Amino acid sequence: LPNYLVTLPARLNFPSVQKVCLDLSPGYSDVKFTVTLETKDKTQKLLEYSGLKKRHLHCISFLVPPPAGGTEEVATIRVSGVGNNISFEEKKKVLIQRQGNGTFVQTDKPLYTPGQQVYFRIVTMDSNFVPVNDKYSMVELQDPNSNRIAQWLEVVPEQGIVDLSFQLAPEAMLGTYTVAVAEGKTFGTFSVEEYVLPKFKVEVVEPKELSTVQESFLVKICCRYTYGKPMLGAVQVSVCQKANTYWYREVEREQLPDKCRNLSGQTDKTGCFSAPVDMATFDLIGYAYSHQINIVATVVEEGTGVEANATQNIYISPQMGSMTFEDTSNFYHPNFPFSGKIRVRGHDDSFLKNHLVFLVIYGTNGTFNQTLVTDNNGLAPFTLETSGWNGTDVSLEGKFQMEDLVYNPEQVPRYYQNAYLHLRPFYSTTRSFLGIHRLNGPLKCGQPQEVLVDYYIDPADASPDQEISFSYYLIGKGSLVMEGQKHLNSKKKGLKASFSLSLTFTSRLAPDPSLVIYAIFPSGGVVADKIQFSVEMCFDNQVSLGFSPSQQLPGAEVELQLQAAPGSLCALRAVDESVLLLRPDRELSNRSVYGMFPFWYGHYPYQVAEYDQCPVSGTDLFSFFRDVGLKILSNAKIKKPVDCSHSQVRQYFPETWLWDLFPIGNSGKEAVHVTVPDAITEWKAMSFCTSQSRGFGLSPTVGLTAFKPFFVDLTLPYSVVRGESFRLTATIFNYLKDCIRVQTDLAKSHEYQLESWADSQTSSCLCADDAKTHHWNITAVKLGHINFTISTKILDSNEPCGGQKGFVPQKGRSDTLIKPVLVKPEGVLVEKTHSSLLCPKGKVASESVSLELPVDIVPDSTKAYVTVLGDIMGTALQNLDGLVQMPSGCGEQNMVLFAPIIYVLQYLEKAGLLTEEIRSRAVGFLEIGYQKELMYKHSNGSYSAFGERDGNGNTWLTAFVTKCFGQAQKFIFIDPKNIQDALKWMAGNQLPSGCYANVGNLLHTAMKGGVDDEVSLTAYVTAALLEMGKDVDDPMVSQGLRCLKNSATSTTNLYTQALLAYIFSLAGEMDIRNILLKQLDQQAIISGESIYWSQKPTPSSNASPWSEPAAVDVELTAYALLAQLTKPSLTQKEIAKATSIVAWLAKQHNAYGGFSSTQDTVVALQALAKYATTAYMPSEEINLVVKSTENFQRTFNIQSVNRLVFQQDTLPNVPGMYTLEASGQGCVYVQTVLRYNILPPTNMKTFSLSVEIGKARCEQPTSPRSLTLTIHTSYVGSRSSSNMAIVEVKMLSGFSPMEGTNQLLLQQPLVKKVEFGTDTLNIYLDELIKNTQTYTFTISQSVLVTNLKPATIKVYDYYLPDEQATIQYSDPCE
Ligand SMILES: *[C@@H]1O[C@H](CO)[C@@H](O[C@@H]2O[C@H](CO)[C@@H](O[C@@H]3O[C@H](CO)[C@@H](O)[C@H](O)[C@@H]3O)[C@H](O)[C@H]2NC(C)=O)[C@H](O)[C@H]1NC(C)=O
Ligand SMILES: *[C@@H]1O[C@H](CO)[C@@H](O[C@@H]2O[C@H](CO)[C@@H](O[C@@H]3O[C@H](CO)[C@@H](O)[C@H](O)[C@@H]3O)[C@H](O)[C@H]2NC(C)=O)[C@H](O)[C@H]1NC(C)=O
Ligand SMILES: *[C@@H]1O[C@H](CO)[C@@H](O[C@@H]2O[C@H](CO)[C@@H](O[C@@H]3O[C@H](CO)[C@@H](O)[C@H](O)[C@@H]3O)[C@H](O)[C@H]2NC(C)=O)[C@H](O)[C@H]1NC(C)=O
Ligand SMILES: *[C@@H]1O[C@H](CO)[C@@H](O[C@@H]2O[C@H](CO)[C@@H](O[C@@H]3O[C@H](CO)[C@@H](O)[C@H](O)[C@@H]3O)[C@H](O)[C@H]2NC(C)=O)[C@H](O)[C@H]1NC(C)=O
Ligand SMILES: *[C@@H]1O[C@H](CO)[C@@H](O)[C@H](O)[C@H]1NC(C)=O
Ligand SMILES: *[C@@H]1O[C@H](CO)[C@@H](O)[C@H](O)[C@H]1NC(C)=O
Repeated sequence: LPNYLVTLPARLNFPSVQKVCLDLSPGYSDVKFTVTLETKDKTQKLLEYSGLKKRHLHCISFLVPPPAGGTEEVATIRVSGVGNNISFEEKKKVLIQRQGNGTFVQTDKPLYTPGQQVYFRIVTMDSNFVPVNDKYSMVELQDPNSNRIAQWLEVVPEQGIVDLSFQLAPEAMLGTYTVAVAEGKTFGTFSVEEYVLPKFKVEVVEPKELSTVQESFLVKICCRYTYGKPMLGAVQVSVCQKANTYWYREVEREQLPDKCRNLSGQTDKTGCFSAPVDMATFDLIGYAYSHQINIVATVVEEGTGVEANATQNIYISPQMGSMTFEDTSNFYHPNFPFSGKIRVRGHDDSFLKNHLVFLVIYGTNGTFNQTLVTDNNGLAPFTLETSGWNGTDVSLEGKFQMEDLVYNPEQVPRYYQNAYLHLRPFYSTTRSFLGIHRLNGPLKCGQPQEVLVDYYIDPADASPDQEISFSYYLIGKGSLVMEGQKHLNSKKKGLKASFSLSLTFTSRLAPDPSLVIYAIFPSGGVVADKIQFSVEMCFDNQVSLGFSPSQQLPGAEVELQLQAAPGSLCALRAVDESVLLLRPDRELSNRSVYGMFPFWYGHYPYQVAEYDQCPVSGTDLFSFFRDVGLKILSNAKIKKPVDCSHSQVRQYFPETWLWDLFPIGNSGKEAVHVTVPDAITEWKAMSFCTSQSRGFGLSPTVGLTAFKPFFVDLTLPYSVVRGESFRLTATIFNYLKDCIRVQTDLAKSHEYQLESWADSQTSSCLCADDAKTHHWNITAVKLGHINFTISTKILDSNEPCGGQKGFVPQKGRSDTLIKPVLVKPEGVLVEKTHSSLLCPKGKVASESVSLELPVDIVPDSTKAYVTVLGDIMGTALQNLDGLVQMPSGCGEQNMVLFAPIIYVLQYLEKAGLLTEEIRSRAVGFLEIGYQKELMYKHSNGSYSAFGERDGNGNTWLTAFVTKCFGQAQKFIFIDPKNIQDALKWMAGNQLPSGCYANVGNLLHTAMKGGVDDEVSLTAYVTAALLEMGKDVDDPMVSQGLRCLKNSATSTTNLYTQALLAYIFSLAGEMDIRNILLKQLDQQAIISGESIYWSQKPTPSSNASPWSEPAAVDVELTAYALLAQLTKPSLTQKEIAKATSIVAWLAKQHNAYGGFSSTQDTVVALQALAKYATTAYMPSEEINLVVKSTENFQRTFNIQSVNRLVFQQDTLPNVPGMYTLEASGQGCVYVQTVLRYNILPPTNMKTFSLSVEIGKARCEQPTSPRSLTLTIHTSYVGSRSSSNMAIVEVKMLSGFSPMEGTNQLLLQQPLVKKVEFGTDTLNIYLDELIKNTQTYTFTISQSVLVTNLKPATIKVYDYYLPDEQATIQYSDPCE
C-alpha cells in the first residue's frame, strides 16, 4: 500500500509563520488529500494536494491563526484523503500560543556613587529577535525605599531603542534601585554606595580552588597601589580552618578550635610575600572541620603605618577529573557501526591530551573492553560493531581507570566523574542503515556546512532498480526551517555509498538545531537518525566595534570604527574594564539575549502531549518528532506498538567613558574620533544596534588600552593658611621594561616660596617597576587658588642609566600635572549686606550706602560688589542652590533648597517670564531636593528631622513637606504614595477637637516662630493644607478650623496673631481676619516708610543699614505680608501697605537671596513671590546711576528682557560712600555686599565655648600625629533651651578626623548626625541646655604642614545666627 506522512510543529506561535509538510509514497493518482486546521472560530484548509506517480514531498507555509483564549488555544489538525473507493480521516491536537516578548534593560554601569548621572536603555524584542517599536505606557524609577522618584509617560522608541537618563542627588539614598517598564512587569536593578576609597589593594594571586591531594600550597599575597606600583610593608597572614558548625546539641560539648597556620613576612620589590602552607596542619578529611580554608592577610605600610586587609575563602574539592559523551545519541542501529567520541578533562577542565581512557561495554552477550587515547582537543573517538549485540540494550561507561579506588571510609574520597550512556535500539522492520556524520566544535553561523550521510540499502526491502527517495528535515527552536529530498538511483552508486548535504546555519536556527533524515520502504518500514548541532549564538545584524589604534596615550585622539547594517541605529557603551569585571552579571551578551526566551523547549506541550492510553485497571520514528517539537500524522510503520503492563575586591568604578547613540549610514560603516581619557586603565567597549531590516545585533567586547609610559602622583594638602609651610610630595613611576632618565621640574612661580632653591635640579635614573620620590618645602605666600605645575619628562641622556643608555620612547615624553591648592586667609570671613528697593515712579529715587571698615582687618580679604536686578526675587533666582550658606543636612534644612524654588516658578509662570532654559534648570533642582528629603521619610509615611535616627515622625515637618510636594506636582513628578502616606499618618494624629498633637514637638520656639500651646501647630497644619489647594470642606481643614475659632478669641502672642491672620485669609472668614489684622496694626513698628513687626523690644530708632536679620522678625513680617496678599481683590491702599512691608523684608537679604536660616528664608521668599506675582509690571527702561568719591561711576540698564539677569560688578575703589540714583519707570532691586576677614572675637554672650587638647607625642617626628580634641559647650542665653545646634569644627591645615570619628560621637549625648566636610566637621546636637556638654574625638595628620595657624571652633543656634560663640585652638607642640 502507498504511504503518506503529514508533519507540522506541535507549538504554533501567533506572530510566527509555520510550515506543514506532506510526504507521499507513490500510488495516489486517484486519491486527493486535504489537511485542515480546525479551531473554535474557523476551519482553515491548510494543504490541499493530490498524489503523483512518484514520491514527492510537498510542503506549504501558512500564517498561524489567532488563539481564541487570547493567550493560548488547543486546535485540531485534521488530515482527510478522499478517492474513488478510499475514504479515511485522522485528527491530532496542536497548541497555538502567543509569542513572548523579551525586554531587556541595560544600565551604563551596575554600581554608581551618588551624584553620578545614570544612563540606561530599554528595547523590547520578540523571539525572532526583531525590535518592537510600540509605545510604553509607563517607565518609572524606584529608590531603595521604593518611592517613585521619576517617571516618563508614553515613551516612543527610536528604532526600538529608548534612551533615558537620570541625575542622582549628591547624597542620594543608598542601596538598590529599580527601573520599571510597562506597569512593573519587566524590570532591572542597580546599586548605589560610596566608594573609590582604597589607596592600595591587597591581592591574593595564587589562591584558587584546592584539592586534598596537595601536600602544601603557596599562598601568594601581592600588595600594589591603585595606580599599580608596588608597596613596601610588613605582611601578616592568618590561614585557618574553622570547626564545622553542627546542628546537634549535647551537654558539655564545645566547638573545636580553629586549626590555623599564621605566617608573617615582608614584600619584595614586586610587592609580594609568598610562603608554602603544609596541608598536614588542617584536617583534610574529618566532618568535624569545614571544607574551606580562610586566609586573612593584613599589611601595614613601611613608614606610614597605613594598614589594609584582605580575605579570600578557598573551598577544597576532591574531584580530579571529568568525562562526558559528546557527538552521541541515546539510540543505535543494529548490525551497523555506532561511532562516537569521549571528551576527557582534568580537575581544571583542561583537555587531557594522549590520555589513556577505558571504554567499558555492558551487554547481554558479555562485558567487553576497549582502550582509547585522546587527541589535542581532549577527544577520544571510538567505533563499535553492533553486529554481535543481537539487537539488545547496551549500557556504555567511560572510565579513567579500570580497578576501583581503595580509600579509608572515614576519609573524604577523590573520585573520577565517569560518563554513562544508555542505548535503546531503533526498531526497524527493514535491514537497511542511515547514519549521519556530526560536525566538530560550536559551528560558525552563516557559513555553509557540508554534512556527510552514510547509507546502506538491503535488497530485501527495495528492488535494486527502484529509485530511493530520502526525505530530510531541519528543525530550529521547535519550528520547521528547511526541508528537501535527495533522490538516489540504485544503479549509479550501487547498494553501498554516501551523499552530502549543503547546510547553512542562520540565527533562526537554534543554538541547538535538529536534523532528522528518514526514508520509507514499500514494506512500510522506516529507518531514521537524529543529530543535534552546536551553533554560535548569532544575529542577522552584523555589528562590529573597533578602535584605531587599539593602544593610545591618555589625552590623545583615537578613531572608533563602528559597523552594522545600513539604516541601523547603534547604542555604544564604553566602560572601565573594572566595571565589567566586578559584576559579570547579565551584562548584554549573546547568551543573555537568547537567555530571555525559552528556546530549550523542544518537546510536546502538556496540553497536546500525546500519551499512550493503557487500560490500567486496579525509541522509534514517533519519538524523534516528539523530541523536536513536531507533531506527526502517518500510516506507515512509524511507532512501536504500545506494551502496557506497568562580586570581588578587584578595582574601582570610574567614569563610563562613552554612551551615545549612533546611526549607521548607507555605507554600513561609521568612524568618529574620541579623546582618550587621562586615567591609565584598559577600557572595554561594546555596541548593540537595531535595524527594522535586519533585527537586533550585538558586537564583540573590544578593548582600548590607555597606556602612558610613566605616571606621576601629587600628594598635596587641600587647604593651607598663609605663612605655613607644607610638604608637596611628588612620586614618579616607571611602567616600562627599560631604565629611563627622568628629570622632574617644579615650575617656578612668584606665588609661593621654595626652601629647596637651587638644590631641586638633578636627573635621577629610574629602572623597571621602580619609583623615585620628590619632595618640596613650600612656604605659602599668595592667597587664593595657586596652581602647582610639575613637568616631569624623559631626557635623551647618555649617562649610565641602568648599565646601558637611558631609554627614550617615541611617544609620551613629557607628563605635566597641575593641581591647585587653596591658601585661605587667617580668621573668619565676615559679610555685610545693605539691600535696597528703589522704585523710580518717573522721578529720580536715591539712597546712600557708606562702606565703613573696622580696624583689625586681616590683609587682602577686602572685596565688595553691587548686585542689580529688575526683579525683587532675582537675587534668589541666581542662587536657588545657595540660598543660605549653612549645612542643610536635616529633614527641614534640606527644604531650604526645595520650597523657594516652587514659589519662584509659580511667580514666573503667572507672570509669564518662565523660559524653557529657566524651567529646565529649576526642574532639575527640585529633583535633587526630592531625593534628599526622602531619606527623612519614615516607614509610616511621616517625616522627621533626621529620618529613622529619630524614633518617630514630626507633626510640623510632615505638614511642611506635604505642603511642598503637592505644589511640586505642577512642575516635576512626585509619587502620590508619599503624599497619601503623609496624609494617612497625619489624619491619625488629628486630635478630637480638630487640633493636631505635636508628635516630635512643634519644633523650636524660634524655628516654629512660636510656642504657647498645641493650637500653634493647629494653625500651621491647616495653613499648609489650604496652600496645597485643599477644600474648606476637607475633614482635616474643617475640624482644624473648628479648633481655631474659640482660641482666636483670647490670643495674645504676636506671632500667633500673624499666623492666624494668614489662615483665615485662606479660609475666607474675613470677619476674623480683620479682627486679627487690626491687632497687628496696633503692634506694627514703622521705621521710615518701612512697616514690620517684632517680638523683640523696640530699638531706639536707628536701624543699621547693614543686615542684622532677626530670624524671629523676618519670618514674622512675611506672615503678615502673606495675610495681606490673600484678599482676592486689592485696593491701592492695601497694595501700598504691602509695599511698605516690602521695603523692610527686601532690606534684610544676604548676598544670595536668602536671610538667616531655614523657615525665614522660605517664608519670606514665599511672601515676596506672592507680592511680585501681584505687583508685576513689565519695566520699560530703568537707568541706574552709581557714584563714588575717587572718580568711579557705573550705569546699568534694566528692560523687560533682562529683568531676571544677574548683573554684578565689583568696586575697584576702596571702601567709601556710594549713592544710588534710580531713574525711569519700574522697580529695580539693588544690593550692596561687603566682605572682610577679622580675627574671631571670643564672644560668650549666648553660648559658652572652650576646647581642651589631648596629649600628642610631640617628641615623635616619624609618627602620623594624632590630636585628641575635647570640646565643652553650654547655652547661657536668655531662654531655657536653645534650638538645634551646630558645632562647626574647622580643621587644622593637614589634619583630618580619624576612622570611627562618626561612630564615636553618635553614641555620645544629644548627637543626631555627624558630618565630615572638606576642611570643616559639622556636628548636629538636638538642643543645648544650660548644662555643660562635653564632646571628644581624635584627629590625625595626613599631610605635614608646619607653622600652623589657628583654626576656628564655632558653636551657634541654627535658627538664630545672632546667638553664637567663637573660639580658636592651636598646635600645642608649636
Ligand atoms: C508583544 O508585543 C506585541 C507588539 O506590540 C503585542 O501586540 C500588540 O498588542 C496591542 C494591544 O493588545 C495591539 O493593539 C490593539 O489593536 C486592536 C486591533 O487588533 C485594537 O482593537 C486595540 O484597541 C489595540 O489598540 C496590537 O495590534 C498588537 N500588535 C500586533 C502586531 O499584533 C503583544 O501583545 C505582546 N505580547 C505580549 C505577550 O506581551
Ligand atoms: C578590614 O578592615 C576594615 C576597616 O578597618 C574592618 O571594618 C571595620 O570593622 C569594625 C568592627 O566591626 C567596625 O566598627 C564597628 O562599627 C559599628 C557600627 O558600624 C559600631 O557599633 C561598633 O562599636 C564598631 O565600632 C568598622 O565600622 C568597620 N569599618 C569599615 C570601614 O567598614 C573590617 O572588619 C576588616 N575585616 C577583616 C576581615 O579584618
Ligand atoms: C558570543 O559572542 C562571542 C563574541 O563576543 C563569541 O566569541 C567567539 O569565541 C570563539 C571561541 O573562542 C572564537 O572562535 C574562533 O574563531 C576563529 C576565526 O577567527 C577560528 O579559527 C576558531 O576555530 C574559533 O572558531 C571567536 O573568535 C570569538 N569571537 C567571535 C566574534 O565570534 C562566542 O562564541 C559567542 N558565544 C556563543 C555561545 O555563540
Ligand atoms: C590653573 O590651571 C587650570 C588648568 O588645569 C586653568 O584652567 C584653564 O583656564 C583656561 C582659560 O583660558 C581654559 O581655556 C579655555 O577654557 C574655556 C572655558 O571652558 C573654553 O571655552 C576654551 O575653549 C579654552 O579651553 C582651560 O580649559 C582651563 N582648564 C581647566 C582644566 O579648567 C586655571 O585657570 C588655572 N588657574 C590659575 C589660578 O592659574
Ligand atoms: C620647611 O621650612 C620650615 C621653615 O620654618 C621648617 O620649619 C619646616 O620644618 C620645613 N619643612 C620641611 C618638610 O622641610
Ligand atoms: C509611625 O506612625 C505610627 C502611627 O500611625 C506609630 O505607631 C509608629 O510608631 C510610627 N513609626 C515610626 C517608625 O515613626
